[PDB]
Amino acid sequence: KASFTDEEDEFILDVVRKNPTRRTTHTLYDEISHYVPNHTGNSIRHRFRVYLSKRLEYVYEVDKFGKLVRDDDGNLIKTKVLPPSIKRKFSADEDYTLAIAVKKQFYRDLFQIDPDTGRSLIRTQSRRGPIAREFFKHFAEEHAAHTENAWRDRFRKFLLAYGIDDYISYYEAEEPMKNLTPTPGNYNS
DNA sequence: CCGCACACCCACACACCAG
DNA sequence: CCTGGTGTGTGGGTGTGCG
Repeated sequence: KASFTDEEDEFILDVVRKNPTRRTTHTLYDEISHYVPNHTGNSIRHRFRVYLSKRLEYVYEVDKFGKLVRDDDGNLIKTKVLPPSIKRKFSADEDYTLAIAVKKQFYRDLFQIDPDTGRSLIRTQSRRGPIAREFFKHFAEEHAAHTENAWRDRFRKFLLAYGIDDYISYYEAEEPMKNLTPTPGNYNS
C-alpha cells in the first residue's frame, strides 16, 4: 500500500478533465497507473471516485470525434457540462417508443392495416418476430440516443423477456425495464 | 483501534459473427 | 444486416485489509 500525494491527485484530475467521456471507465484509470506505478487502476479509480471527484470542478470540452477542443494557439476550453459517457441508459419513454414501434410492425404484418387510421395496406401478442428488414437500423436513425445494436439487444434481452404487451399496459397504466439479463472491472496489480 | 488503499462485483449497453 | 450465441468492459458501486 502507498499513499496518494497531492501531485498524483492533481495528475489524476488533469487526466480525467482531458478525457471526460472516460471518467466512469476502469480502463482510463488502469492507464493512469502506467504513470503512477505506486498505484493501480483500482486504487486510482476509487481515489478519484470517492476523494478526487469533489474537486473536479470542471473538465475540458471535447468534440464529436472524441477529441479535445483546441483554439488557434492550442489552448483548451473549460466546462462544467459533462459530455456523454460511453454507455447511455434506457429510459421508460424509450422502452415504450420501442415496444409500440414493434407492436405496429407486427400489426401491419398480421393485418395489412394501418394502426393509425385503418387504411388498407393492400391488440396483444406472444411472438418474437420475424423483425422487418432494417427495422432496427431505421429505429436507430429516428431515435439516435442508442445505436442499432443497442436497440436490438434491448428488444431481445428486455422487451421480449418482459413481454411487449405487458410493458405497454404497464407504461400506459401510469419505470424502465431492468434486471432481465475473470470478473471485469478489476484492474489490479 | 479506523480511514485509506486496493480487490472485486455484476447487470448490461453495445458489439460482432456464423450459419 | 435475418436470428441466436456470445464477447467486451462500462457504470455504479461493495468488500477487504494494512498501517
